[PDB]
Amino acid sequence: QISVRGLAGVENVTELKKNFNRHLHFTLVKDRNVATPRDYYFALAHTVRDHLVGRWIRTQQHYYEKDPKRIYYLSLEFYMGRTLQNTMVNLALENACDEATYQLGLDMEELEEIEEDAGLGNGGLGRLAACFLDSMATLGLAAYGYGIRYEFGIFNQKICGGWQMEEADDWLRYGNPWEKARPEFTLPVHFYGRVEHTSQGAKWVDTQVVLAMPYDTPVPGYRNNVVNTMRLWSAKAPNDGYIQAVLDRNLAENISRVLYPNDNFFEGKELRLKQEYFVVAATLQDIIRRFKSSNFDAFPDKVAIQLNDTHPSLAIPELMRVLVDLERLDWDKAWEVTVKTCAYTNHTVLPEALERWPVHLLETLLPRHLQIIYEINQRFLNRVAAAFPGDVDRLRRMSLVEEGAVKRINMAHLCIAGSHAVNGVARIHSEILKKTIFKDFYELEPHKFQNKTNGITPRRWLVLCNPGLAEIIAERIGEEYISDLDQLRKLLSYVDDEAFIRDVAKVKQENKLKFAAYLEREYKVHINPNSLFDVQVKRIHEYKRQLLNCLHVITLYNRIKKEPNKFVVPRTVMIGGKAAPGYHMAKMIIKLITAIGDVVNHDPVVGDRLRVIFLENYRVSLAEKVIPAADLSEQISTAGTEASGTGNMKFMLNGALTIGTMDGANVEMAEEAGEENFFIFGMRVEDVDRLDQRGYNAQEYYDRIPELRQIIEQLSSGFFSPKQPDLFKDIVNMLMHHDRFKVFADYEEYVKCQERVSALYKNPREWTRMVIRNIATSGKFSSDRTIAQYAREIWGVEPSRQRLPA
Ligand SMILES: O=C(CCc1ccc(-c2ccccc2)cc1)NC(=O)N[C@@H]1O[C@H](CO)[C@@H](O)[C@H](O)[C@H]1O
Ligand SMILES: O=c1[nH]cnc2c1ncn2[C@@H]1O[C@@H](COP(=O)(O)O)[C@@H](O)[C@H]1O
Ligand SMILES: *Cc1c(COP(=O)(O)O)cnc(C)c1O
Repeated sequence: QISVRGLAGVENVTELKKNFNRHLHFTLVKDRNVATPRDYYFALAHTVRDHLVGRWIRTQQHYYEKDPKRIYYLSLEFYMGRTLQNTMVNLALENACDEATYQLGLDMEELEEIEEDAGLGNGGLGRLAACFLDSMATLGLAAYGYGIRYEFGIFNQKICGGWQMEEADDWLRYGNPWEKARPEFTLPVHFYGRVEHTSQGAKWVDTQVVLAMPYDTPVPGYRNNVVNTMRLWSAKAPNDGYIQAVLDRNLAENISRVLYPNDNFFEGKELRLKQEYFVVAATLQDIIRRFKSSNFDAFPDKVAIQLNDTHPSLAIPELMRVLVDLERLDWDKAWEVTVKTCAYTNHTVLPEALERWPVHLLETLLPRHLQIIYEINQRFLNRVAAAFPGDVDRLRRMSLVEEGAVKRINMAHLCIAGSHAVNGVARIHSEILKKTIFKDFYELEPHKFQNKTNGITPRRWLVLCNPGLAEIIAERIGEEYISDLDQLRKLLSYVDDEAFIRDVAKVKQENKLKFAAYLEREYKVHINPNSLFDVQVKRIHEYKRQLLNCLHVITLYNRIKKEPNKFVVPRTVMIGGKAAPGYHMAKMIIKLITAIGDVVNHDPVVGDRLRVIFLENYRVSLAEKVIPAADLSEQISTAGTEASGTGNMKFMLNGALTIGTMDGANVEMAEEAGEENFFIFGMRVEDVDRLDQRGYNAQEYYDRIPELRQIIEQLSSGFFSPKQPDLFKDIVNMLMHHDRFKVFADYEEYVKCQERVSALYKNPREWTRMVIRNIATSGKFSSDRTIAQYAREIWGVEPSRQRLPA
C-alpha cells in the first residue's frame, strides 16, 4: 500500500466488506458459490457508488440554496473511460477497498479490468470534455455536462490480416452501475413541421415529437465532497398495421443509437443533424426550467453555455426561438441575452472538418431555425457593412450563408456571431484563428477572441495510471500537487539527487515490465523490456503523419540490413489508433504498419534490436497502460495542423521525452521545459507557408535523398507485400503527387533528430535528468489551470478549493 492511495482504517474496511456482501446478495442475487469475477466487480462498483450518493444529493441541494451562476458544458462527446478507480481516487477510498477486497480473497486490479470503457467519444475533443468535468468538480464550480447517451460508443477495433475491422461497442450489455435513469424528467423535442405567421408572431406547428429521457452520472471532485452531474439524453418514441406501428418506434429511438466515428471529414448526414438538435433542444429546456425556479435580463448572470466545437451550435438559434417565439421578448433583447450567455471553442483549422450544413436539410428538419439563422445573418452583415463600407468581398466571406451549387450554413460563422467569446485550444492555434480563417471576424470584434490552452486531469493521468510515479513525487514534495500541479516545479531541486534519479528510472522500468507482460498475456506477442519504447498513439490521420514514423522505421531496418554487426540502440516502436470507417487512406496506413511489422519482426538478422507493434483497439483504458510505459512520445503533425494535442501532455506528465514539431501545444511544452530538453525538428508554420507559395514538389526530395528513394522503391516493388506487389500504390502515389502534409519535407530533419534521441538513451543518467526537467515543468498543462482560465475570463465565476461538509 502507498500513501497517495489513502488510509485503510479498520472501521472503513469492515464497513466496505459488509456492504460488498450485501450487494452481492441483495443487488446481484448471487451466492459466493456461483459468483464470477464480473459479479465481484459489480458488487464493488455498487459499494463505491453508495459513497457518492450523500455527497451528490447534498451538492445539488447546495446549488439550489446558494443559487450560483451555473455552467453548462454542451458536447456531443464525453470520452469517460472507466469509472471505478477514478471514483475511489477522488473519494480517497483506494487503499481501503484494496484491503477490503484482499480480506475477501479478491484481487482488486483484476476486478478493475472487467469494467467497460464509457467510449462516448472519438479522441481528443471527447477526452477534453471528460478532463474538464473532473476539473470543474475539483474547482467547486456549479457545472453540468450535457450530451447524448449513445447505445453504441466508438467501435471496437479488431485487426484481421493486418486490416481494421469494426465491431459494435455494446458497452451497456451488462448494465451501467454509474448512471441513474430519470424517466420522470423526460422532455419533448420537435422535428419537421412548418412555420405559421399569426398576428401574434411565428408558430412552429405540425411537428413530429421525440422524447428526451435523461440519465444522470455523478462526477466527483478530488477529495472536496463535491459531486456534479453529467446528464446524457436518450431518445424515446411517444406512446401514440398495429405490429408495424410498434416496430416503427425504432426510427425515433435511432437518434441516440450510435456515435458518429468520422472525425476527419464533414458529411451532411440527416441523422447527425437530428442528434445535434436533440441534445440542444432538451438541454435548453432544462436550463430554462432551472433558471425560472429562481425576467431574462438576469439570464447571462445565472447561466453560461459553452459550445464544444460547432456540434451544439444550434443552441444559438434555439435560445433565440425560445426567447422570441415562446417568451415574447423583442429580437434585440433576446440577441443581447444570447450573445452574453454563449461561448464557442474551436478545435481545428482543416477546411474539410468544418460543419457546413446544406440549407435544404435545415429547411425540412428545422424550418423555424433556418428563418432565425437568415435573420441573424442579415443583421450581422448590416453591422459588417457599416464598419467596412463598400467592402463587398468581406460581406461574401463573412456571411453565415455560403453560396454555390448547394447553399450551406457555415456553423462556425454562426458560433462567432452568436458568442461573446471564441477561443482556440493552444497559443499557436488561437493566433492562426486570428490571422487566417477568422481574420475578418477578428477585425470586426477583436475583444471576442481568446486563447485557452488545453490541459489534462492529473487525477486520471498521473495518480490513477501511474501510482508509482505519484508516490515517489509525494515522498519529496507532499500530496498538494495533485490539485495544484504547478508544485511539480519543486522537483527541479532534485535533478542532481542520485536517489531521485534512481527512483524515477526504477518506476519507468517497472511500468515497462508490467506493459511488456500485458502484451504477452492479452495479445501473445514478445517484446524486449530494455529497448527504447517509442510510442505514437492517437487517431489515424494524414495530418498526424503516422506515415513519417513509418518512413523512419523502414530507415532503421534498412540501416541494420546494410551494417548488421554495428551497434544500434534497441527500439520497440508502437503505433496505435483507430481509423474512421470510410477513410480509405487511414485504413491503408494501418495495413502498412502491420505489413512493416510482418517483415521486421521475423528477420533473424534484426533480432530483438527492432520490433514494430500495432496496438489494437486504442482507447482510454489502453492509454492508461501504455503512456506510463513510454520512453519517447511521437508528436509529429505538420506545423499548423494539430490545434493543440492532449496525448502530448499525458506523456510529458508520465516521464517520456518528446520528439515533435512546433505545432499545437508542443510549442508551449518546449517553452515550459526549455528547448534543450525537447527534441524539436522540422518546418515551422512559416516554413510550411513558404513551401506552399513556391509549390510543394515531393519529387525533389526523392531525387536528392538516396535513403528515401530506397524506401519508395521498396514500397512500389512489393517488398512489404510479396503476394500483392501493388498493394501500397495508393500510398506511394499520394506521397509523390498529392501530399497535403509534406511528409518528405520533414524526413531528413526527423531522421537526424531520432539519432540524437538514440544518443541520449545510451546515457541513462542524462536521459533521466532530462525526464525530471520535463515532469517538473508539466504543471501548466493541468486542466485545473485551463478551467480556472475559462471560469475567470469567459464564464465570470470564481473557482474554489474549499471542501463541502462530508
Ligand atoms: O473528435 C473530433 C471531431 C469528431 C467529429 C465526429 C463527427 C462529426 C460529424 C459531423 C457531421 C456529420 C457527421 C459527423 C464531426 C466531428 N475532434 C477532435 O478530437 N479534435 C481534437 O480536439 C482536441 C481537443 O481540443 C485537440 O487537442 C486536437 O488538436 C483536435 O484535433
Ligand atoms: O421545490 C423544491 N423544493 C426543495 N428542493 C428542491 C426543489 N426543486 C429542486 N430542489 C433541489 O434541487 C434539485 C437538483 O436538481 P435540478 O432540479 O436538476 O436542479 C433536487 O435534487 C433538490 O434537492
Ligand atoms: C488523449 C487521448 C487522445 C488525444 O490524443 P492526441 O495525441 O492529442 O490526438 C485520443 N484518444 C485517447 C483514447 C486519449 O486518451
